[PDB]
Amino acid sequence: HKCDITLQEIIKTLNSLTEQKTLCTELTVTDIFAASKNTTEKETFCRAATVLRQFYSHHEKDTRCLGATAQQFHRHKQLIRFLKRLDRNLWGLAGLNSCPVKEANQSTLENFLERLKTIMREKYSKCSS
Amino acid sequence: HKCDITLQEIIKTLNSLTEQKTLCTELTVTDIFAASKNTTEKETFCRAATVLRQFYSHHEKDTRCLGATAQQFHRHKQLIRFLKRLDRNLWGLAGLNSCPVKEANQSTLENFLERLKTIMREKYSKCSS
Repeated sequence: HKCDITLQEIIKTLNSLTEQKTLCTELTVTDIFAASKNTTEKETFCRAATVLRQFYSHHEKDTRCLGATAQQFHRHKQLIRFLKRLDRNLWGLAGLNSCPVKEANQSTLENFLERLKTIMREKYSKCSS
Repeated sequence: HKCDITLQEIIKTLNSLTEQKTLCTELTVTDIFAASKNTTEKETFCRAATVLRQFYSHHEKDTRCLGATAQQFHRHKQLIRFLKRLDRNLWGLAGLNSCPVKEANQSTLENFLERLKTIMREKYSKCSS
């Protein structure tokens, strides 16, 4: 769906995520953007979609993340709401469900998102520019 | 040359570069690691090799870079020595000379190098790990 508004949806959510830091946003994900190997737009998206289902699934209720304060619980709940909202959107654009995450280094989620954010602002320029 | 010591060569030079900041290391390069599209290890390397010949070639003698002080000229001269040393090494591993840099966003060189550094520490783990 190269140029659907789905991209803007992915984009407006990537900033709600990159704004709000939380306890867990320093946990790590397999840095799937550490290849050279190369994939195709569709699997980039499946691979990222995959990296994120893992994550939120493993940390929705992680003692290290839930928070103590009601500020903390709230940000956590938001973080997760948002990761599945991007998640939904990435698998929608993927339109493939096959995923062979292979890379090895890990990256904090915070950086993973920073990078999906760029790759995604770039798909966007290529759609108007 | 997937796993030749050429990788260690690329690696020991990527740190001499990421250590030393200079005036110019904030100039920009076409962020070739802003695709989804995907390429193959060989062209990743050609594309990066290409991005770097451009750069040093355009800034070896750039008034904004030469420096005023003898500390400044020295770092500049080093920066350039080093970019062609990585350059030589990337085109050697490439073993392709065809390059269609297409991406649009730009990234400071400093970040471009940060990222080549990772992709390269990862080729390395995959060669021993």
